Amino acid sequence: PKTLIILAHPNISQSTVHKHWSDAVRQHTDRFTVHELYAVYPQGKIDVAAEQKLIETHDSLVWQFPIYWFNCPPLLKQWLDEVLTYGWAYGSKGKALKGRKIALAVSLGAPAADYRADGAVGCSVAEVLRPFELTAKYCNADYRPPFTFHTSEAARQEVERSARDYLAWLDALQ
Amino acid sequence: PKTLIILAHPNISQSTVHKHWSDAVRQHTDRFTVHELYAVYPQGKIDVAAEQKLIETHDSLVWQFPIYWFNCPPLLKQWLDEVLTYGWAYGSKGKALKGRKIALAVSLGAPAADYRADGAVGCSVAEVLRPFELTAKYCNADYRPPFTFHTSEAARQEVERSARDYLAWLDALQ
Ligand SMILES: Cc1cc2nc3c(=O)[nH]c(=O)nc-3n(C[C@H](O)[C@H](O)[C@H](O)COP(=O)(O)O)c2cc1C
Ligand SMILES: Cc1cc2nc3c(=O)[nH]c(=O)nc-3n(C[C@H](O)[C@H](O)[C@H](O)COP(=O)(O)O)c2cc1C
Repeated sequence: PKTLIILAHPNISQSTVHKHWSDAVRQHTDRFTVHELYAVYPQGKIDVAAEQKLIETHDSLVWQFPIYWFNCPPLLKQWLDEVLTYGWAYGSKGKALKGRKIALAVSLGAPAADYRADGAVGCSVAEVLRPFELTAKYCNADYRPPFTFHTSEAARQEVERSARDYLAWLDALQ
Repeated sequence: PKTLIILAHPNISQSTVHKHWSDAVRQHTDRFTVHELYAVYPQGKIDVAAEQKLIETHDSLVWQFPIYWFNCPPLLKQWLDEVLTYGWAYGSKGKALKGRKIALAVSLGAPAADYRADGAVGCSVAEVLRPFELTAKYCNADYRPPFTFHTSEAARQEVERSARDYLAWLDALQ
């Protein structure tokens, strides 16, 4: 099957990076499925059954989102809590993610130079994303290296380049 | 002023640890203010102005919540994104948290032995909570060591003891 992209962005219209990323991926619907949580669940009423079946019908799983306060948007956190249930994602009968490739595709609003021991943040991007790595590993998934991008003509071209790199990263994952 | 406790638990009624913690703190309303996000905002419509003013009228700030998927409950993440705005919590005019004591009070559903290099999780609790530490530090707050507890008669007594320790930790923070 194809790769399922769980895209969580509270306002993708005002988005530049994720909007470009989303557009690029929707050009190959036979290879990827862009699932926009905020668009599908504008009231936050996640359909667990629907979400789980979507994952089962796909192969690799990707969580795409902007890094807000060194974390994910709220709807993604809710998605994790309500979709990865005991008996499905983990626990005795829960093997839905066992051996499944899981990776993150994220954007950061600070320079990469900041996420270093000698940088303003003092921590690496990997240390920041640890919660999601632990989540995937807990469910016995095959956690893969994340796709990252740190955020106007030249700038616009760079974002376009990132979108192309994202596609390549996606294919590699497959 | 007193300490403001931002308590984020999606179902505190079915809670045992946080329910006991909350009850213990509400015994001293002249020292602490328990602000239950899910009870105050059952529809997720956070009143930013109200939240910010609440923090300004208090001294130390505490975020109390159960660790769900090595992270916080969704409403707390939303709270962080919507309340810590540019010009208030950070940025040129944003000094609302500057020098303010910020700490977390959390419960974990796995033994402490798991959160070690030689444990099932492979990471420490500190590495897990990093996102919140970075958030507080980014806003120039005085991040303090967190209060942690790893989760029936003897068990019930231990939870009661944890509630007492929480109070002591709270006073120390003050
Ligand atoms: C509430 C709020 C919190 C933010 N926190 C962070 C932060 O912790 N680290 C970071 O990399 N960027 C931070 N940002 C910036 C966004 O990551 C950046 O603007 C985003 O990648 C751009 O979105 P887009 O890619 O959809 O255009 C924050 C922005 C907002 C809006
Ligand atoms: C959706 C879901 C995800 C959970 N994830 C974790 C986990 O990452 N680490 C952990 O310490 N406990 C985990 N737990 C267990 C809770 O932390 C534990 O049951 C909680 O502290 C108990 O709540 P109470 O203290 O209000 O009684 C999870 C529970 C649920 C319900």
